[PDB]
Amino acid sequence: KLQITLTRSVIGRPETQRKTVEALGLKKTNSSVVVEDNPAIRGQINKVKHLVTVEE
Amino acid sequence: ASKKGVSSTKNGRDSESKRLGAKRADGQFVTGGSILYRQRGTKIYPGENVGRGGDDTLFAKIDGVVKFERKGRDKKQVSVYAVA
Amino acid sequence: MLLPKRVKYRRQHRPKTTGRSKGGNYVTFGEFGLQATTTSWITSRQIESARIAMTRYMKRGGKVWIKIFPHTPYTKKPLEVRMGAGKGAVEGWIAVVKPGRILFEVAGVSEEVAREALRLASHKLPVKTKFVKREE
Amino acid sequence: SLKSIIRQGKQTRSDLKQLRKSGKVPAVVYGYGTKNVSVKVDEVEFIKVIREVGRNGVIELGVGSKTIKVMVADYQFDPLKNQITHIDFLAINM
RNA sequence: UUAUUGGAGGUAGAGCACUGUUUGGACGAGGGGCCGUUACCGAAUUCAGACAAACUCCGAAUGCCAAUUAAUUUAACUUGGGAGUCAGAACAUGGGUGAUAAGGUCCGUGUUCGAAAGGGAAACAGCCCAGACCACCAGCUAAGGUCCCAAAAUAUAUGUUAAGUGGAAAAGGAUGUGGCGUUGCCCAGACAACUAGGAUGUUGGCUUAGAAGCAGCCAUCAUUUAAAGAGUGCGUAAUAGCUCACUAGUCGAGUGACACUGCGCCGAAAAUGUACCGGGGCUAAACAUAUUACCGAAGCUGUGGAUUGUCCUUUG
RNA sequence: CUGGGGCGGUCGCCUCCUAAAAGGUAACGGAGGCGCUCAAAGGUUCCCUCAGAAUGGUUGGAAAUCAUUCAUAGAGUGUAA
RNA sequence: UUGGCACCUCGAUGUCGGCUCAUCGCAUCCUGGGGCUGUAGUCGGUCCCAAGGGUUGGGCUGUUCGCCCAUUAAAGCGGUA
RNA sequence: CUGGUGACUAUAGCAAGGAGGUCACACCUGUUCCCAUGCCGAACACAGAAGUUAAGCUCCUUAGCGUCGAUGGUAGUCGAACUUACGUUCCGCUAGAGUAGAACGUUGCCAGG
Ligand SMILES: [K+]
Ligand SMILES: [Mg+2]
Ligand SMILES: [Mg+2]
Ligand SMILES: [Mg+2]
Ligand SMILES: [Mg+2]
Ligand SMILES: [Mg+2]
Ligand SMILES: [Mg+2]
Ligand SMILES: [Mg+2]
Ligand SMILES: [Mg+2]
Ligand SMILES: [Mg+2]
Ligand SMILES: [Mg+2]
Ligand SMILES: [Mg+2]
Ligand SMILES: [Mg+2]
Repeated sequence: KLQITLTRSVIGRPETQRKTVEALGLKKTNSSVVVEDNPAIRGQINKVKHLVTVEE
Repeated sequence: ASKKGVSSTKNGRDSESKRLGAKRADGQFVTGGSILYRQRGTKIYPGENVGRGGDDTLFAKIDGVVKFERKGRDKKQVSVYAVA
Repeated sequence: MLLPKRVKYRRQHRPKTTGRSKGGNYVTFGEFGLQATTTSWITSRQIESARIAMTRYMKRGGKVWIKIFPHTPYTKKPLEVRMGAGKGAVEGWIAVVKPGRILFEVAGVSEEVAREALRLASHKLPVKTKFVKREE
Repeated sequence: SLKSIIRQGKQTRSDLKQLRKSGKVPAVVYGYGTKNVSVKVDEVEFIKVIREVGRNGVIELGVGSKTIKVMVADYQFDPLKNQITHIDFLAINM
């Protein structure tokens, strides 16, 4: 289980990164999701790691 | 205000681009007749169940999966194989 | 005045100047060399000025090698003309120099003479330079 | 005609940069009687050893516990910095 | 969207195998002035070293097309009713053009403005943070900040700067200062200073009107030395004269060279008024590296409220 | 159309580069072609392999034709790339 | 200065020269203070500090400029639509 | 083992040296016959078996050329942070060249031995 929080805004970020933020299930700034850790999730996280905070 | 005479360019021509290249992916299912590859000459050769049109276009002859394959050391081909 | 006897294209895109020297970064013909540390176009006129300065100081005793060559033509528009209406005419020839390239080499003289000659040469050039020896 | 090195792991660009800043040279030992080994040496000590033994001299390289007789197969050099950047050691057969 | 797998393709880099460009050698199939041998060797070959948008023996990162494909997500497509739009801008980045000019111009990629209020950037569409449903004299944060203007550190530790550098600029110039290295000489007395010497063949030879250490060319050798250049500068028309190198002595502890780096200095002249920190002011209230706090938005959270959806579900 | 307009140049089609390794992509950016040709220079069957160089050989020379060897594409592919 | 660009103004931002009135900058023409000089003196050359004040009437030409006459310690160079 | 006929990016090739023949493969002997030469029985075609391993062909040796080729490092670069510096930093991916080294092929089917 991973707690993922959108800590920086998507404003001013590329549309591809915004699409990844949406695909992670994050909605508003400081919103959070709890997801099962796996390579696909880790790849999404890695793509947007400058925008999110991850807690195990 | 002072204005100098200008020359002309003898250039400024180009033909329409021909949208060449791959039209279907390796591993993709295609129906018979689907164009696989647009080209000048044989940059890629017709393989199994693939024909070569009068202008070198590569096309499938059967329904099946496209496969781009090595042909010898320097060449390559594209084939279509029927799915089970 | 160096320039190619001919080229296939007289009107060329100006060369990239970012990055480091692709090659010619070592003294390979003489004993001493002048190594560029900054980036610039180097013109045939600048090459000729530096060559004359260093050879005149060396007083024909030693041998000089020009390691760079101005392959690239650059154009310039005629005076006081507006934008457009084709590319301008060839104005000169330049060699692109990036940090590390050896511009000149010298042999057959003492290290002190080589240093003074290459100092005189460097003051003619639009790049910062440093005196270099053969490495081993 | 001897010098000691230290084994490396898997190193990032920053790791290599910090090595070279500290004053050590990355290198690889390969050749007869040995597997490839990624090593660090000290640049000043390597320069001293090369001055002593010559360009083609044989060096006794301390690789962990073992000692290998090697020759400098090649080296990469940074002439703007006047810094040896990398070394290849060829363990010669006897 | 990501993961994995397959594939198309020739860019960045690199390279010189092709097409062109190009620098030094070596050698010359063969003929000429030359008798065999001292041009051209234009050829070819060969070694080493370079250049390319329209070169390529090579060749990425990405992006792209797919998959009886997995995870997360919420779209997607078809048909029909109604539109508006067809002047775009800055910024960043890949390029052409221009002059590696323009707040220039034209394409690629992204963001923002347009059509976006709020906080920062003095003021400042396009930059940085961030997307305002409404109310609150509640809380946490972002960028950016915390001496006063003006909310919050005259915070903690270790250094650098002396230039108000910070708070505009270059080639180049400089015993500014800090750090990290290498190295020469030295109590068998170093560096500097002071005392003394600094001589002989000889006015070396040539050249010149003259050229005697000291216009310029060729050399740059010998004798006594405790050492002294066929001479480091000044001087003469040339000499003369002064001086240095070098050596011995006095003195007594450090002294010189080089490489790489941090921060500063000069180079630096415009017009209404200080006027190139927003002001006052600052020697830290500057800069670098760490650490702990706090301030800071219409972002988020708390409380109440409106509207519209979704789901439990009469109720709410 | 047009880095104001006039004047100059250009207007359709093909190839390359710019074009940022899919495709596409602008400027009065950099280069060239086209408005045909062939009755075989088309179809098919069978067969064949170049350019160039060296060495010999008469008229014949640096290059005509003949012979051997070397020669992997430097030839040819009607016509630009 | 000559231009390049086309960002304000085309429901108007009057355009050269002169006159009147100036004002500012200093990259200084004179006057003041200096260094070097291939500065004997008298003169000069060149550079540094310095913007307080001063810095002329005429001939020609619409002219600005420029040439010329005659002076002056000097007859400065620029910005202010 | 020999041959025929396939597959595989030359690790398979080239070059040099060496060995082989009643089987078989060739060279080889001929031009009556089918067939053939812009001339040529050279070739193609056919008939044949006196001679030869000389050449082809097969096999063996090698590392001179060609081919293949790491690891390590470097260039470049996706993303991020800082920046206008012909930039810096961090992370991932990661060449080309070169080096060590590999390599004088590996195999399927069929008929003979
Ligand atoms: K210079
Ligand atoms: Mg390149
Ligand atoms: Mg854009
Ligand atoms: Mg509008
Ligand atoms: Mg707080
Ligand atoms: Mg306060
Ligand atoms: Mg809100
Ligand atoms: Mg214009
Ligand atoms: Mg493309
Ligand atoms: Mg415009
Ligand atoms: Mg009005
Ligand atoms: Mg002044
Ligand atoms: Mg004054």
